[PDB]
Amino acid sequence: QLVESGGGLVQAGGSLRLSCVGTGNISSAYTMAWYRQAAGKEREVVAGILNGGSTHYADSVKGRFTISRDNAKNTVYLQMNSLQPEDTGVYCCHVVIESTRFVYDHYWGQGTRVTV
Amino acid sequence: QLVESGGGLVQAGGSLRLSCVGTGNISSAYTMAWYRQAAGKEREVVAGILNGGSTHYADSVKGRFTISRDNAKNTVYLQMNSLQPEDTGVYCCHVVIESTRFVYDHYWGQGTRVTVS
Amino acid sequence: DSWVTVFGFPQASASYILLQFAQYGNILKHVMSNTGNWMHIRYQSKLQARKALSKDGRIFGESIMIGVKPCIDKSV
Amino acid sequence: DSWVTVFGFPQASASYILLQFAQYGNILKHVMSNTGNWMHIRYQSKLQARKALSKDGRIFGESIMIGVKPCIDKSV
Repeated sequence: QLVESGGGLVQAGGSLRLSCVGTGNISSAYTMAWYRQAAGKEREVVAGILNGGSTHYADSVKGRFTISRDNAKNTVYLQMNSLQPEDTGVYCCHVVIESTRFVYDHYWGQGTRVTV
Repeated sequence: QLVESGGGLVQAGGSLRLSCVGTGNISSAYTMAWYRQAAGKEREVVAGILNGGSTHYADSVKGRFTISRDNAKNTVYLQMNSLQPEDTGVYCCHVVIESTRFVYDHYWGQGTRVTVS
Repeated sequence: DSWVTVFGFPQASASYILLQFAQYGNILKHVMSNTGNWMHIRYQSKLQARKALSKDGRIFGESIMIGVKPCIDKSV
Repeated sequence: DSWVTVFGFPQASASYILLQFAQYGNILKHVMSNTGNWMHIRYQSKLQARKALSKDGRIFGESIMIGVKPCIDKSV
């Protein structure tokens, strides 16, 4: 299971680090990603560690946001900078793990509210 | 323009070479291929020279048929061997030529009838 | 009916295309082909699957046109 | 209505996929994308176009699942 934290109220302009910790080991993750959904809007991927360790960012957060992980702590992070009101929404973390060859299980957190 | 020849009647077990000649230069072709259609049956690709000069063959003709070309004569060939009644149909040759970048013109011959008893 | 087949991408892009499809629902599971240019995605609902199906023929990552159809791999 | 977009194949397989689609009608012309995994094929007729469209979601060359849709690229 995945439990996100670090959300809340920041002012426009500020920085904020989201956390997601796994109950089991997530060190062999195929992918790790953060998604956000603002009220009455479609969910969008904001940041992804792709398989092999390359990254993808939404165009709107390029250069402002970083996705990282601590293997030792079993945690995924989203570093957010220069926060804008448009960054407002429920953020959730996504971890994919290969069980048997070619079969991948998906793990989702409950989400954490960010309000700029 | 492409005009095929060398078709006709052959006995089960025999060999046959089809020819197709172009009126303009086809030496820069993107691809060259032979197709066949038997009466009340879907046309199928028999043999193709893919871009870069690799080949594709229908499973039914692998090891029996060869597609080749003579640049000097502006001709494409289909060498057929161990002909079976199932190889019966109209054969046509297909040449593709890049005009401008990413744009390709397609040339088809009239066909040539091959009949195996 | 929660399951779809997403196809048409190179092996190098598979994980990029999965994050794109993860947008439309909390994917439970996905199964990747050995050779093929396809994967089978299990969403939570028909409604999520339907949002994935509506993306059939759309371009992702500037240069990857993507097919999406109902999953017919019984086996899966 | 004579034009279709065929998609979902790697660049190395383009010419293999064109010969597969040449089966369904005497193609007049095809336009290949610079980066994209797609091509626009012009057939002689609607009926030929319709036969290529029926191949949407089928597997070619054992491992290439192929998308086919009505061509919408107006310049082409």
